[PDB]
Amino acid sequence: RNMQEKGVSEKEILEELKKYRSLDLKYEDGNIFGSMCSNVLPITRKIVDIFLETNLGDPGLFKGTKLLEEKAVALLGSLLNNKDAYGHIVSGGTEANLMALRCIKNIWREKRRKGLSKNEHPKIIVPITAHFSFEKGREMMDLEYIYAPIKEDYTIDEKFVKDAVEDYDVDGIIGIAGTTELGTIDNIEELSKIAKENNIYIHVDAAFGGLVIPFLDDKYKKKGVNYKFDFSLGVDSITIDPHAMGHCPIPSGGILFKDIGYKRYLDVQATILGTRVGFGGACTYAVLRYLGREGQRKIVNECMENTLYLYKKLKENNFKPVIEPILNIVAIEDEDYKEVCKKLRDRGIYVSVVKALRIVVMPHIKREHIDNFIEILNSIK
Amino acid sequence: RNMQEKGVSEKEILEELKKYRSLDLKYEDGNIFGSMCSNVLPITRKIVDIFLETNLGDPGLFKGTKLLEEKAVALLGSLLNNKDAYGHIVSGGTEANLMALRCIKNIWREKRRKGLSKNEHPKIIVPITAHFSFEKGREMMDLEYIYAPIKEDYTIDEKFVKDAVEDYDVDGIIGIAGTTELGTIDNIEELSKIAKENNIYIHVDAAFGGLVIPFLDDKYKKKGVNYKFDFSLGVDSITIDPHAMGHCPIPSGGILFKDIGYKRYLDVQATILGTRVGFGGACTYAVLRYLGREGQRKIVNECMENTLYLYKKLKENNFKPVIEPILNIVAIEDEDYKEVCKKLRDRGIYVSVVKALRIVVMPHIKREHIDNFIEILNSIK
Ligand SMILES: Cc1ncc(COP(=O)(O)O)c(C=O)c1O
Ligand SMILES: Cc1ncc(COP(=O)(O)O)c(C=O)c1O
Ligand SMILES: [N+]
Ligand SMILES: [N+]
Repeated sequence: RNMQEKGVSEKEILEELKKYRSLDLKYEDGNIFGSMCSNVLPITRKIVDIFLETNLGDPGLFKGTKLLEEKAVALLGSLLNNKDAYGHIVSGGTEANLMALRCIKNIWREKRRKGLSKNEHPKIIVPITAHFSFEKGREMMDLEYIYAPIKEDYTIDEKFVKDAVEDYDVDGIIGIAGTTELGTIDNIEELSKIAKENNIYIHVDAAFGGLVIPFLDDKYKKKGVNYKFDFSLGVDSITIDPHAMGHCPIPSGGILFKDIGYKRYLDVQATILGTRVGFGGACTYAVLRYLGREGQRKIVNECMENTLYLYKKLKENNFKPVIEPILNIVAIEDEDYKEVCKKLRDRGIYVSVVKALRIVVMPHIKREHIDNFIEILNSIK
Repeated sequence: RNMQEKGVSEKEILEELKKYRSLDLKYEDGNIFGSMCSNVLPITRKIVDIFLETNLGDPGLFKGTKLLEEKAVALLGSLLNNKDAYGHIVSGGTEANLMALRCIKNIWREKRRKGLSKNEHPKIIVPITAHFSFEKGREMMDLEYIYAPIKEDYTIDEKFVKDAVEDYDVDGIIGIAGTTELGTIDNIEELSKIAKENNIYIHVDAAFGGLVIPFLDDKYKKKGVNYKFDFSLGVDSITIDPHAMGHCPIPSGGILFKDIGYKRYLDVQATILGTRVGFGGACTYAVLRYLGREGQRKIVNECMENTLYLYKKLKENNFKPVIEPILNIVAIEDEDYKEVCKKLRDRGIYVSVVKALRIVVMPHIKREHIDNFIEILNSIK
């Protein structure tokens, strides 16, 4: 516990660390059911080693690692239908969302300096399903949120947004492509039309869904759900995280803006962090190149196959999924959800907690794990 | 540049990445003279591999990695004379400073809710030598800074601070233990007395110096410079970064608060980031344990030996250091500093840019590199 005068040997400290690591869960062990992280693609371990001693906070010293960040951003942009995107491979979806909020706020500041806004703080429409990073941004940056309600399918009420934009002077709209709790997809196409018609910035949070939705086989797509979310809709920015469904090591988050014109509104380097990893960009570029669309499609639809297997097994055992799954996320309605979560923990099953248990069917979740999960859950009931 | 349907082999993508890495500089090659990062302790590469698939954003899944973060914080706290510190191993000094600012701001908010502050925004005294992360915080969080001037020795003017605290209602004071440009140490002892006597929060930015100052041999300490900066002075928080002079891989920053009572003012998890590495805490704990005070002392004073060698060689060659060095940082006065920096770049010497060139004598800078540097600089002149 205290700092010591004398050092210890490598063998002593590594065996201590391994003892602590043995207290952790591991993704591959059939314990973790409620996380949007998973095992990294094995090749990334080598890449992390190669790029460990780089720093994208000083890109003039690491020109190649900086180029690889630009290439990673370009590949994500291509996936999102935008060959001119301006962006960064940042620390995660939180920093990405915070940077989009900073941009929204600085567009507002410029208006305020010209007398073109009656808002004393940026006014941003945010669905109540938004990830907590949006609350961190509100709290830090003194934003005013207009919380948008959700419809029966748990997607943002587009008519509310349109009415609010008519009633109020609005500085930004947030839409979510893959909500944290349920994996639902807001109607970005309609939100983007509202935004374009009213000259309002729109940010899409695709932290999770951005690397799932473009790869979904048709049999997993649902009638009447719109899967369009990217720059083909003319949106201003998109968060999309390789360390979620991109199989990249933390920290690998992504923020893309429609073009380089947005960079000036990130002025105070454009990232929140200063000193920052170079291996995230290298891993993001390398994994997307190594897999190609074919390899990512295979992984995404394997997860969707296991998601629909879990959904089927749940109904067969008389459990009530909140919704038919859209992405590789299923939630189980339960009034005793807190106690059931604890009882599951006691038996080696870690879900997250909507009066529901959330299951994220990442690539580490296999059929045998779902079978084991159902068996344990029945026993609890 | 575009996303492709077909993937590529591991050999193809690794050889592409290695070609980009070959465009980077490497710390050990005698090129990088102006960075506060350096080579990591080799043992950390193994630790990164062991802890790569952990996430301190979900510490209930990684109990051992979470304990190692707590142990890392405790070892830093012990080094800083505080066995009860509450803190986190975060992404860097920027996030650490931003968290201290959030705490300052939320203490102010509570006062505002009670009518105990006439300030419409937190008012914080910040020396003009402060790192740019403080500007990021100001810009995001709408802080009001009272910029404190520096004295002839480039440390904060304590009389200005005292006068300002008498004149104004002040919500926070920043002092720097190891300035970014010159490595100077503010008079934290006096600033802490002012702060305590007036019930003002004081944050110490020891991002760089926190892992240098406690290890300085007496022959490097200068008469009349006060080296006291830590919790023995009763300060409220300290930033201290293992990925600077702790030889830990990015991301390994540190933020410590005086006790657990500060955690409530970080409420909106207490970090800015969500999903976040677990290997920083493991590396921080392991490196401090592996080295002990003896091993870190050896490294710090080796750097100081090379710093004073560089200082001596500069004067012998008629160059004008800005100051006699305090930490392992020397700056060279030069009116043509921009052009000289570019000419140095062209010859393989990368310094940073006070009309001066900044040299940070990290552990990768050896005597032969300083000799080579002086030779090249003379030739330019
Ligand atoms: C929709 C969404 N956005 C953003 C985030 C934040 O991502 P991170 O934890 O990488 O900061 C989350 C994390 O899962 C999320 O679900
Ligand atoms: C004094 C000081 N504080 C904070 C920082 C920010 O640290 P980071 O780049 O790790 O965010 C710097 C970086 O060197 C610094 O010099
Ligand atoms: N998680
Ligand atoms: N640097």
